[PDB]
Amino acid sequence: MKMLLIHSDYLEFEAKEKTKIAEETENLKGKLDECLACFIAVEREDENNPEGTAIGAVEEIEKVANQLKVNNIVVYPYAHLSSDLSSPETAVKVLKDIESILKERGYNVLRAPFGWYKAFKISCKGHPLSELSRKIVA
Amino acid sequence: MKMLLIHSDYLEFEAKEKTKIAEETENLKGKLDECLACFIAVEREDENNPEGTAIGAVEEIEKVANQLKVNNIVVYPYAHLSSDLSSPETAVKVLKDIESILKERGYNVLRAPFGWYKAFKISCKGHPLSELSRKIVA
Ligand SMILES: C[C@@H](O)[C@H](N)C(=O)N[C@H]1[C@@H](O)[C@H](n2cnc3c(N)ncnc32)O[C@@H]1CO
Ligand SMILES: C[C@@H](O)[C@H](N)C(=O)N[C@H]1[C@@H](O)[C@H](n2cnc3c(N)ncnc32)O[C@@H]1CO
Repeated sequence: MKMLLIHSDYLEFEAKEKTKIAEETENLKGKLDECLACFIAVEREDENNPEGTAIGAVEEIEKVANQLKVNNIVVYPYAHLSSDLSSPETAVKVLKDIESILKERGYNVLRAPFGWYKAFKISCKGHPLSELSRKIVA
Repeated sequence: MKMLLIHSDYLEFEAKEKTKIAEETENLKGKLDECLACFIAVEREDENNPEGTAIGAVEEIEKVANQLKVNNIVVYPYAHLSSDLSSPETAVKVLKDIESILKERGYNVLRAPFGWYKAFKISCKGHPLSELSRKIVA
């Protein structure tokens, strides 16, 4: 897995158009103030263990989010972070599990729609730990 | 080289803190509207031909800018896109070259300062061609 964590003043998104692999979603729009925007590409290597990958992901998000003491998390699918991607079915599963585990761990979570073209607005805080990239293993 | 090209309503930035390799500059604050925000990671392979990499990158930016009829370009150093980076000195050279060549080809260019932690704000348009990733080889 590849992840970009952006410590943000806000993140808003608006689904605009479906791709062929668009997911049913219960929020085509969303806004979250002061958050860790986690842009995630679920990778082919992640298919070896999708459940372990979601745990590995939450573990790393916690590591950074505890270091910033942020409780607000956006799970934002972002395929462009990798050139060797997982299947859409597996990616959706991992992203949904990440949201589930984080919610279970008392985090405030917003998940952007998988497989939709989305307008978005983000403001990065710009401190030395405000943009971090992480490679994640199960 | 890895680039992510985002068709944006705006890109704004504010350099906040220096790193070890912060470039010396006056342009520490900036904004461009209706722009192609080009997040660029210069890679180890690019060291073999820095000028050629720059020319290749400009060619791809032009293809997208011409397809979307965009004239405003932001050159944004973004190491996060790649796990196999060139040296810092190589990276700034190539980024500076991309900026100078785009300028000589008639584009309005703003380059975000290299080696500074920066706050930034962006708004992605969200149409199907608004977020494109490209590998550049030279
Ligand atoms: C394009 C860009 O602007 C947009 N933001 C986009 O990335 N769209 C992707 C992801 O939301 C999702 N998707 C498919 N596979 C994956 C994967 N392995 N990991 C994460 N997302 C995936 O499906 C869309 C088309 O590939
Ligand atoms: C901090 C982070 O969130 C910020 N946004 C950042 O990416 N900072 C990078 C670039 O500005 C630049 N830089 C150094 N090497 C490279 C490279 N190979 N390619 C591109 N830029 C580089 O130097 C910084 C640290 O590597």
